[PDB]
Amino acid sequence: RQKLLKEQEEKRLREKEEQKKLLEQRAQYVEKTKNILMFT
Amino acid sequence: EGLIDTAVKTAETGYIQRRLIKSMESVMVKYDATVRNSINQVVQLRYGEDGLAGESVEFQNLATLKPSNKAFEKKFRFDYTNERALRRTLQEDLVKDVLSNAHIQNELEREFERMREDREVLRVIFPTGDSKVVLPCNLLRMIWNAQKIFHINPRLPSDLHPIKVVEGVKELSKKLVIVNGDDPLSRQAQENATLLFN
Amino acid sequence: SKTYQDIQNTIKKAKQDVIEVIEKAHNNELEPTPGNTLRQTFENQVNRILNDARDKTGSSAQKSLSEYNNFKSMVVSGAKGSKINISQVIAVVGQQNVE
Amino acid sequence: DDEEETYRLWKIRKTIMQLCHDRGYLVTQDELDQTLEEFKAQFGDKPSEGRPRRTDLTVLVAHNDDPTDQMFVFFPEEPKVGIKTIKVYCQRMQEENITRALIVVQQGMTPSAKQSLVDMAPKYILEQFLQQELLINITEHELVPEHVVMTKEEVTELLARYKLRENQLPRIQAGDPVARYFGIKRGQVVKIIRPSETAGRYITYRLVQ
Amino acid sequence: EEMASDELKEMRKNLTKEAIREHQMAKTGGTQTDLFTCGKCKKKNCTYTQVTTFVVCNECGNRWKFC
Amino acid sequence: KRITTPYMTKYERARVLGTRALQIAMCAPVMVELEGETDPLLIAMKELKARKIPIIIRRYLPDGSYEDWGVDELIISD
Amino acid sequence: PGHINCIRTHSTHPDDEDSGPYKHISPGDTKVVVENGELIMGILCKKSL
Amino acid sequence: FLLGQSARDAERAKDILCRLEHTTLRKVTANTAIYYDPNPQSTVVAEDQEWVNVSPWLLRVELDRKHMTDRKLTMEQIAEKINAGFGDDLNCIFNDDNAEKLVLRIRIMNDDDVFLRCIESNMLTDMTLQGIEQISKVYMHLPQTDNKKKIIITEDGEFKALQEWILETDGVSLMRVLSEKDVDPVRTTSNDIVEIFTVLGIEAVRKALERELYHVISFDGSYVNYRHLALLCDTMTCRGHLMAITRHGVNRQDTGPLMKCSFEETVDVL
Repeated sequence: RQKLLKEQEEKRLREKEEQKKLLEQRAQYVEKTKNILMFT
Repeated sequence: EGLIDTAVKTAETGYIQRRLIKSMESVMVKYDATVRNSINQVVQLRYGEDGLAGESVEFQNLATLKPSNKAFEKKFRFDYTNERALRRTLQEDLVKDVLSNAHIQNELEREFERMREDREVLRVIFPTGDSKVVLPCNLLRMIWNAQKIFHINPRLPSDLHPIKVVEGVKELSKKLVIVNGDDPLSRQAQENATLLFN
Repeated sequence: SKTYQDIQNTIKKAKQDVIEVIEKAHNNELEPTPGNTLRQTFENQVNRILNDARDKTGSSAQKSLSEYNNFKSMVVSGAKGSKINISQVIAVVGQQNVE
Repeated sequence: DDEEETYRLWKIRKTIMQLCHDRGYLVTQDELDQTLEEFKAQFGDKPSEGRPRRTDLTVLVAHNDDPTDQMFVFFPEEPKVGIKTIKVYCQRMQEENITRALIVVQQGMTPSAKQSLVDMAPKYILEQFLQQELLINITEHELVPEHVVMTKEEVTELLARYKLRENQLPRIQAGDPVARYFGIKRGQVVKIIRPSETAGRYITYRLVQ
Repeated sequence: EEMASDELKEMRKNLTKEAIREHQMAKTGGTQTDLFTCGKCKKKNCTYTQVTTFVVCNECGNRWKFC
Repeated sequence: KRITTPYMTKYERARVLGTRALQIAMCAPVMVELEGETDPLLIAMKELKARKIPIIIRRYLPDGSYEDWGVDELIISD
Repeated sequence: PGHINCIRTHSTHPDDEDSGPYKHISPGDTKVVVENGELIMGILCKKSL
Repeated sequence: FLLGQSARDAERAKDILCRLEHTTLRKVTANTAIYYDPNPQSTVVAEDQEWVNVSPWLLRVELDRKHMTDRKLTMEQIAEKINAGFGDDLNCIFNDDNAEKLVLRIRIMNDDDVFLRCIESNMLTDMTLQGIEQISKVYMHLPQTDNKKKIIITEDGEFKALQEWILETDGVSLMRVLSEKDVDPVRTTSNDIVEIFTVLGIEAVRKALERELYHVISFDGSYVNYRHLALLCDTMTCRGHLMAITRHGVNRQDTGPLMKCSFEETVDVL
């Protein structure tokens, strides 16, 4: 049962990694939309 | 009409065969266990993608393909809770071991997990559920011969601990080698080539 | 001598059916089967009727044989022959298609 | 047409995003599989002399491990793209340190344009794709197996393992649609993984040449 | 088509149905039976054709022959 | 550091039997007691069974290298 | 020769026999069964030889 | 292979088939008569369609109804196409979809007699009202064998093959077909080798060649071990390009003069 629990929390860690990737991609999109705008 | 068709076929098939033979007359399996042509250009890293002669191969069926999830569970899991079933199949000096010991239970669980993984691989590799497949050794016939030789008498409790089977299967998977070498690439190729048979 | 009666009856039935098909085609009742023209569907129906008749006749001939028969022994042993051969020899040859 | 044109643009964009992700450039999981409703709501869904006009939906994406490397995706309006358009594109690209790009041409560019494109090759890599060739993502097709662009280190490792000269490996011309999709160029090996019916899985290699 | 009268609409619907039916392809003939079990789908429905008895799966569509 | 298969291919076995038979027929010393037979091919087969053929096969690899195996070293298929 | 073991079906083997009873004892003497290289049931035909 | 809901119901598959089948004026037209009607309102023929809408000659290209319904077209799109293809040089006065006769009126505004003959001929021969080229006609056949039935793993586990509508064409376009919506872009093969080499890629051509070869070798019930088929496919697809087994494909390889002369072109290669 404890091993199941630690697997579950490891999956939670992977979910948090997904969160951080999403936030980084958004934080670079905020800058990139400027280049997209000035292009036209 | 039949005679005319026969004559034209006798005239055309010869030319077709001649061209086919002349287009691959130098391809051969070098001692490096690879198929190449006169220019030493590699055409296949292993003959037939497996490296096995076409003579010693027989049709067989994949038991773990196209089952029903429930039937697959109740045909390859080796439930270790029903001590009555265990007493019927294994002997008394083994039922207690497979019950008390937890290492055996974990090993069997891992075996079943690997079986499920192989089932998934087979389903993603052989779509349309075609059990009929070609392989070197006819395991069913081998087992039948073993039964008929050693007089197994499949009614009495046998003396074959499951751990013996697991370890033997692993050792045999190690013994059967196609891509010799301990390199990581070598081992990857070995597993890939001798995947389906495993 | 009874299988002959069966075969004759079946052949007469097939002849009558093909004649009826021809009558319908002549009077413009046979509608074009999908994917084919009127002539094509007419030919297909006639061919299917004849093949069904031949198969029925052959099946009757086969079921009318005796274990001591030699054609059947050779066919079942598979040494040389086939059921269609016995059907042609006894029941009926069939359609002579070309091209 | 209006609705059909919008659908074609959306499909082209989805294919391009999938292509960049396959190559390795980092992209949103959202835009990777965005539906068409949000596309309409984003641009305006009036391509016929309206907001969703070409050259405005271009996207710039940086590589995963190398944030300094990017690649443009242009959409020139000229059905028969000339040399002046690509010239101005390259001139405007020269401001940034970008080197790679991707041109989406309505119809086949004039032969005079390909000469310039190849001419600027060593300094600025740019390739072309017909929208008719982008409306579908081939790499998903059942026949097309899974490709993997290999790195030079592992290519050398493979050659040294089998004691085989790279000239002896199979060939695959750069014109191959899969080759152009992955952006591989001459002198570079591609791994191929096929489901083998007699061996489960079979991995082979092909050197571009 | 929406503004067409009732009779015209009925005629158009009949023509469309006839065209759709005609575009189809005739199904392969055979003697359907459940005495043969298809090994590709496990179903019993199937059709046989004697000429060697070829068997075609009904639902799964397994193709085989018996000599 | 030999990577060639440790079994004797049928081709190699056939050629070795033939060459040893020719050598015996050319009045060469045998490497096994003769039970009363005269056919050089039979004597060669007996020597192969007894693993006493004084021959070593040189398998060439595609690259150019080669490996020297002794008949009495690798396993005989038949 | 030897101790061979194999199973085959005769040409005139009714399909609706395995499902029903008499699976292991066929009235029509079909279902070739060979154990220890000894014919036990069935009639040999091209399917088996 | 249809992808959307059309895979189940034929009603929504007939339109897909129509849009993938090449249709032209010759296919939808019944009669075509040119008249030198001096005044447009004069209307030598008795038709009350020009006065409402409002060169001394015109084309009355009457269209068939059964064919037009079968392909499910409209005079609005037909007129738009006919005007745009020849530019703003004619004036097609289409007719409402209520009259019994599906008449039209093509007139030219700005040798001139034969100009109409030439234009009518070249449009009737080929106009591409709805569809693509190459594809002449398309069948619509349900699958009877597993080789074409859809297969989906059910949650229970069984495969449970599904029967879905599938189209069978008579041409080779592939590229323009896969782009069409409601068309599975993952299972729509082509049955052609050279076409796949220009669409999918060399590996895809190898796979398609293998499948075609296996089909044509197992059609008669014979069986050939897969090793040989694989070897032939690899040998035919080793140099990237599809080397023909003919003298024009094997002699191009840098095998050797002594090897080429054996097959063919003995004096030439030497």
